[PDB]
Amino acid sequence: QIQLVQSGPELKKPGETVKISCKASGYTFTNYGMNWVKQAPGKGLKWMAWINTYTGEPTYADDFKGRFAFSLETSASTAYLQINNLKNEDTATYFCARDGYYENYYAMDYWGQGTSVTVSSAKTTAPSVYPLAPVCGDTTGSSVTLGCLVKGYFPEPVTLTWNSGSLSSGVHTFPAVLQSDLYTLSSSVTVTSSTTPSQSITCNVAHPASSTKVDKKID
Amino acid sequence: QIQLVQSGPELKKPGETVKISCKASGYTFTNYGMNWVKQAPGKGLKWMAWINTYTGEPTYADDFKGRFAFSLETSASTAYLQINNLKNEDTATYFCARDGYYENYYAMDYWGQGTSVTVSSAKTTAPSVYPLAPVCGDTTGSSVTLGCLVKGYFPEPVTLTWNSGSLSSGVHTFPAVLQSDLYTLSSSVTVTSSTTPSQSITCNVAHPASSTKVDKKID
Amino acid sequence: EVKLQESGGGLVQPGGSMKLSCVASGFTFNNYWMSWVRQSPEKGLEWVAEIRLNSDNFATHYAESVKGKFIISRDDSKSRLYLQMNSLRAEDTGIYYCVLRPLFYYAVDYWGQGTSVTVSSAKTTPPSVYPLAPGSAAQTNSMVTLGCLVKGYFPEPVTVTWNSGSLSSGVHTFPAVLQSDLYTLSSSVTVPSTWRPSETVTCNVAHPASSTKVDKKI
Amino acid sequence: EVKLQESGGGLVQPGGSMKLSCVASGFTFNNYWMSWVRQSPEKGLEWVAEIRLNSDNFATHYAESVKGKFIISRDDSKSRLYLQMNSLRAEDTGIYYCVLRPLFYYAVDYWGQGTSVTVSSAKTTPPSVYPLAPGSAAQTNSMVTLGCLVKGYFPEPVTVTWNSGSLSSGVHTFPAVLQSDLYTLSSSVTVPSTWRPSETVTCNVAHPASSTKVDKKI
Amino acid sequence: DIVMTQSHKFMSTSVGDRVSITCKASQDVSTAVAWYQQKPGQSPKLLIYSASYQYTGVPDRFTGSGSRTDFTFTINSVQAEDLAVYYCHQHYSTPFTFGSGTKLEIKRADAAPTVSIFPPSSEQLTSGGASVVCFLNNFYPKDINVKWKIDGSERQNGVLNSWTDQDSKDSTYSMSSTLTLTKDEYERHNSYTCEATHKTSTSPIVKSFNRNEC
Amino acid sequence: DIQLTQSPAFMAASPGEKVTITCSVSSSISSSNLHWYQQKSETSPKPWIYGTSNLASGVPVRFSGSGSGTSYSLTISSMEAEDAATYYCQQWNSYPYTFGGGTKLEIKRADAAPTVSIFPPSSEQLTSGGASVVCFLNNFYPKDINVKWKIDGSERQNGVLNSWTDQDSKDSTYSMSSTLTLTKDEYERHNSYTCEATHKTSTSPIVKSFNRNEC
Amino acid sequence: DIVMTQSHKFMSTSVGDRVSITCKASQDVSTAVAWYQQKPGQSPKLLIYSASYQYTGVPDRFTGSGSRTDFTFTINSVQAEDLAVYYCHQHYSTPFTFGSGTKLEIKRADAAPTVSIFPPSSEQLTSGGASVVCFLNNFYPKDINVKWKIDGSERQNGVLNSWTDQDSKDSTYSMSSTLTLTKDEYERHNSYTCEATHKTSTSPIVKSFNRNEC
Amino acid sequence: DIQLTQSPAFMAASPGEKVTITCSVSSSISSSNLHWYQQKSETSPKPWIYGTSNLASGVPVRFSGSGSGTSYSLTISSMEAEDAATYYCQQWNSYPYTFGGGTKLEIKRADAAPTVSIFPPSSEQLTSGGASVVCFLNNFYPKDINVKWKIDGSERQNGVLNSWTDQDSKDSTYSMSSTLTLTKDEYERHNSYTCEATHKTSTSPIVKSFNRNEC
Repeated sequence: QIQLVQSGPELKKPGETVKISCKASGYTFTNYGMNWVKQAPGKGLKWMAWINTYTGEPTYADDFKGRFAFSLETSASTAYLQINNLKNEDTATYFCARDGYYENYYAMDYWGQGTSVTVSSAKTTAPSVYPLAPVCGDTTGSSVTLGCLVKGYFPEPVTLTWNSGSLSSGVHTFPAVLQSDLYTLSSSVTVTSSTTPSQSITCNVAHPASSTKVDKKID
Repeated sequence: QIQLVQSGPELKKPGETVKISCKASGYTFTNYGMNWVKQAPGKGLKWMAWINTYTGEPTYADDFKGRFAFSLETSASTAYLQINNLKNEDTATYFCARDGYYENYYAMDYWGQGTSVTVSSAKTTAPSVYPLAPVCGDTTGSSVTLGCLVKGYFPEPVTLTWNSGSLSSGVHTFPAVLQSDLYTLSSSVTVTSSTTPSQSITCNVAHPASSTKVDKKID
Repeated sequence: EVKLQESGGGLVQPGGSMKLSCVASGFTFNNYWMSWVRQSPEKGLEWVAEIRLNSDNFATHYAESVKGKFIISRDDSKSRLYLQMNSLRAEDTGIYYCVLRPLFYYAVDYWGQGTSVTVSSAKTTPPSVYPLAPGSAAQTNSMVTLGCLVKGYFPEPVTVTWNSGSLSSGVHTFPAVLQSDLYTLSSSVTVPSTWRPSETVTCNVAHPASSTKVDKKI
Repeated sequence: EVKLQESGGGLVQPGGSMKLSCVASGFTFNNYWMSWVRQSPEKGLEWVAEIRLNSDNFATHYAESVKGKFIISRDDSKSRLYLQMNSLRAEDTGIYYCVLRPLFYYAVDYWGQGTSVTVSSAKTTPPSVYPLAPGSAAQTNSMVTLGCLVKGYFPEPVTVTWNSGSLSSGVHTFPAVLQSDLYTLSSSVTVPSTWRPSETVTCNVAHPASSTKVDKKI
Repeated sequence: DIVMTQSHKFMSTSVGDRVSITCKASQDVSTAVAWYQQKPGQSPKLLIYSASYQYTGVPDRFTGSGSRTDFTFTINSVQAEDLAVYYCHQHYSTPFTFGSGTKLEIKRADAAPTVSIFPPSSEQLTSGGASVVCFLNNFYPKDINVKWKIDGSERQNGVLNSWTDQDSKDSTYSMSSTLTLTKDEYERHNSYTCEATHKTSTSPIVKSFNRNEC
Repeated sequence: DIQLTQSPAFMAASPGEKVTITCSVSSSISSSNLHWYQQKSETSPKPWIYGTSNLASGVPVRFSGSGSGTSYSLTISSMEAEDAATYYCQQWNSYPYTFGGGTKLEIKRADAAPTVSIFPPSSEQLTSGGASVVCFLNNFYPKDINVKWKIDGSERQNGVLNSWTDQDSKDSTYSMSSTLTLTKDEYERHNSYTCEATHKTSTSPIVKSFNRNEC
Repeated sequence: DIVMTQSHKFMSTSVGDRVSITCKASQDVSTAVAWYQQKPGQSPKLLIYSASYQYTGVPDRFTGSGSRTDFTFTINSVQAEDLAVYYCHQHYSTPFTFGSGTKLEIKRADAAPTVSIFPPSSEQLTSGGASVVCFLNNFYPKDINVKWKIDGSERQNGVLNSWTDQDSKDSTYSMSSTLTLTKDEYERHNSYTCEATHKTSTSPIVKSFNRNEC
Repeated sequence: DIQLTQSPAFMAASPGEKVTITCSVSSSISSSNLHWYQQKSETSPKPWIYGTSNLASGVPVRFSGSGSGTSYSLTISSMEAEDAATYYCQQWNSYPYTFGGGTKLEIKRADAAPTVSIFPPSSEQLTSGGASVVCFLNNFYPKDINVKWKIDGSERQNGVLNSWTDQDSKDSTYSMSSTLTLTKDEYERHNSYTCEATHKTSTSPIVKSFNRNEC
């Protein structure tokens, strides 16, 4: 019942400001502490700050005491990180972890999903979704493999589901790639050898630019 | 076996000096302390000083810290009181009492015989001893009573014994009296009613002026 | 925010029984720890027992000075703490304080004031309050000092004040001293230079074994 | 006059046994009292046992801290005192001193130096003696300071000296400190201004658990 | 500050085997050490708190040792799922220093990849682009030499590859390779080959097609 | 037991000096679990600094803590009135929660002569035939003072009950109390009651006296 | 200094009776109090040390009580021998203050005195003096009116009396009365009377003699 | 138990001032059974005054005791070097023979700047790969000093072992010791070793340093 839900992903131009929330639920926000951790892309987990949700008193790690405002809104059981004058390094996935007492010492028991703050001047530009059927190659023997290709989009978070819940099969969603400040990603689904092509497999594509293209693949 | 023996009596003119010893015996002089007490004639016991026979360190009562030197000669187990520039008040019987520990506290367990220091300019003058027989009074009925009279002597200590050890009978030695700086004393002995006069009763008189008159009484 | 009011101290026979409470006002934590600490010049400040309610858990703990003589309890529904100390000995005398802190890495603990606890065979003796007043003598510095003696009372707590707290400046309440199983002390006030001393300037003394007092002067 | 030499201190297992002696030289009293006193910052100076030979009498006495764990004995023919302490606990650690005084109203007592007594499960660890020496650095004041470190040894007694007592001026032996069940310390000497420091200036360290040392320098 | 240094950054170990991860503190931090595990994409979960006590939900597989300066985490028998970066974290003094992490690369038996070459979508070419993609699925070892060939020789520019980290269900890698031409460049060429050169076959897997109409 | 050693246990500082007191611990311990406390004259300990660096509250910014594992210290930018007290360092890491000794904090001042005051036994006291002579040696500095009782030019010390106070937090001075407790026999059989005091301010013992008006 | 004050200086008590002697200290001296007893002539012996413990040789008759400021000594049943001055002594602080003492005057039944008049010795008169003495032995009460009478009326000058303190074996007093004339004054007188006027006989005991030759 | 209360427990006196320390007792006791003792830096207690007024021996005449029943005091005509120490009052009257707390005796002086001295770990120590940096802050006054360790311009306190001394009996000064104890990894991976000290004599922290010549 206990879960920490954060803000959605954010794109911000350098110099700008951002505020990310991290709401509690299933438990009382004021009896346990909270940490903000950061993970630079590819890179590792770095501890930012810690905060007593009761007195609203934070302790920043030195590398974050400056243009970093860790606040909180107790009534609604949510914490907030404020970031001013964003910069190249400010791109990373930011995490809230609950501080718990266990056996004389503390540990961050319940972590939040993460948040992607991406700083760029490159304008948001909605993706094209192309269904990939294999037709005229009779790639029919053992099993069949279809694929989706989503080209040219920005920022990086896109949700690629197949028939919303076909994933039980061999879905392979490959990480995106950055060329000329655009993004490219593709998924592959391997379906029942000789048996499913008689039933529609659709490529579902959601992207926070209110774009939603569900491109079915015939053939 | 344990006894404290002092110096003999002393006569000293005012202004003079005196030293009185107090020897130990039957025990070790250095394991217990010592006090010097004083008793003015008729008057009461006054604490003078206390001394640790080991370090030779005395503590005088205020009224005696001045021309009073309380010393000691350990080898011979004797203490000494020194008195300089004698005066009227200096006449008294001086006592050494051993300090003993009993039940967490001290008390003067073994006292010495006493010492008479008499300060006067009046010359030592040896006594006349007169035997007192009752003759021509037939004081014979119940019992008989004879008497000795020692007249004109100085200082006050005289030893009046009867037949040296007849004392078991009713001896009455009356205290001396001081008239014109001379001394007078008398003893009475009551003997066997109708039975002893057939045996010699003698009056023995010793006085520290090397005088010794043993005056028998006939009749 | 949090407010800690404790009560229950007193004088008890050695081998006897004592029970101390502590009420946590506005203390709404579900996960915290409560401890009892004691103080006396025979040994300084020393920890005795701790109870802790971490989600599903009441884990109590004790030391040498109490293993088997004292026990911690915690049940109003959610406010009071209970130190049940019995089989009390002569060295258990001190003032006891409840200390508290919610389970946070960084946190300030809350402390109460404490209640004195005296363990003796000596019975309670009330204080004798004697008013002090000069005559001509104390015309020393330019101001006016007069006081109040407090004779051979027994259990140590006490509250000497003046005009019930009206004139609280220039006061000097001295520490209690002990002559033969009994305590004594004095307070001093130095009221304004001129000759307004001795009347309607009252010495109120409070001594918990049911003896309160308000005394007068020359 | 009187001279008191005691010996017998050491490290023993808790629950183990210890026996301390004390020889009274030139102490010819037939009636006196002998006591044992102990010291430790956990409790300061505290009396433990007393024997007293008052003509015909050997009356011993003890307190809380020892009733049944320690016992006093007194029989060479006439010189030595014996504290038999067994069933030793962790709080019996301290330095013990015999105090003496003949039965006189006024009298100075005699005290020995004492022997340390350490009660632990920790075994003996010898000291590691490291010589200290500057290079160019310590050319601060006009004189010459160089020292000697003394690493993690166990039982506390120790004797750091220089040239075996030759140069006993300008020395600073610091108190031992305790990091995890082990002690450490350093001594300092500030030999004459000029450049005669480091050779034939020896650091001798004595540690009773059979480890003596004489160390060199730069 | 207090440096937490992890002995080895990459760690390769076969299913059913044992691997112990060491982690050192610069200054004694006592047992206040926790191990978190991070699977790709998803967020990190607590595994071993207080340097020796397992957290709820975690299995008896996952263990920990540690005292003052030296700590360890041992998965007694690894599985296809235990793929991640395991980090240690001190929570004693102010700056809660973290260690670098340790990725586990499970060693396994070689596997040739299923290959699929896809011709550009109809909709795509009308818009102007002509992206041909090739999926080289479920292989092992990791390195694969993808190589295209258009109308004869190979094309080097226009391409952009992409990989997934070891698949958690069979410990296999997979990769996408996309070549992007413009509708123009595309209609000037008929034959296209996807060329997977790779370790488990001295001879390459070749998938191809040439402009047909279906 | 975890030994917390404070240093020094004894300190006198020029008003305004940057004071620093330390606290050494036997075994390493986490920074979040070392609190400090201030105990003025005769109140209750006030938590002063929690964590190892967080001032409790109403605690002026002049105060500050710092340390880790085995070493910790408490600094005060500039020493002042309200700072004179006793400071202890706790340990809420392992059981048994031991406290550390203490540091006594004396603040210096410019010398001050005492305000002696002599008082005769209360007529209401003499009811019981008990009479105790009271004397107050108020507002002085330093704490070094010798207090003599004289009855008819005689010095008495049997039955004299003295009690001191600590440094006042407003003006850093002291106060002493000396009570000659006696009976109406020993009392009513003497006249001159003197309260003499030898302090570092005059080479002329301050005397306060009164000649008895009894029964 | 610390004043030791004894309640009563003189104390009269009948044989077999009980008498308690009080003694007060000016400042608490705890039980460090001792009682000494002093018979006439001879030196004082220790009786009760530490305010409650009898000294060796002393009987169970002699007891003591006492604590801080108030002390007592009680001879449960007095005897003819217990005649003396009993002093108390503190031995706590420096000046060992002593109390004044307390003489015991044992009350007893009246007794007329045996009387003896002695004529001057032969040897004495040749030397010049003529001392006639009269012993009034074993009487009670103490006051006795001795009176001489020569050749008729009484002589007032020339006399010099002397007493003994209560006799320890029967609690009786005794006295000597000497008149001294010069051989001259003596041969001018023939009759001499010793006149003991005293309480236990409304009529006086008269011993006499007049110049005879024996 | 018989409570012996000493006052004060804490004292600083101008060299040459007439110092007086008291000792209050719970119940009255005989004067012959109250001894005093002097305990210098780290020796054994020397009986100082027996009886209540008798100097033990080699005890200068400057010293003297006085008291009775419940009150006692120890005076020193003029306070001096060899007098700085801790004084206790005993009680050999009733069992249990309790001792009284203590009086710490600080003697004042004219300020003195410290003689810092930095030392590199012994090559013979580094045998074991253990390296402890040593520093001596010698002959200073007052006892108030703040000692900082710096590695490459960084302040470290984990593993620093300080030890002080008492007032020297010849010149009343202090001495401190500070040891940075570390490993040949953490050690050999850094260069500048600094020993900084903030004392009341310069508003310029004294620094002693050395740049490592290791392996």
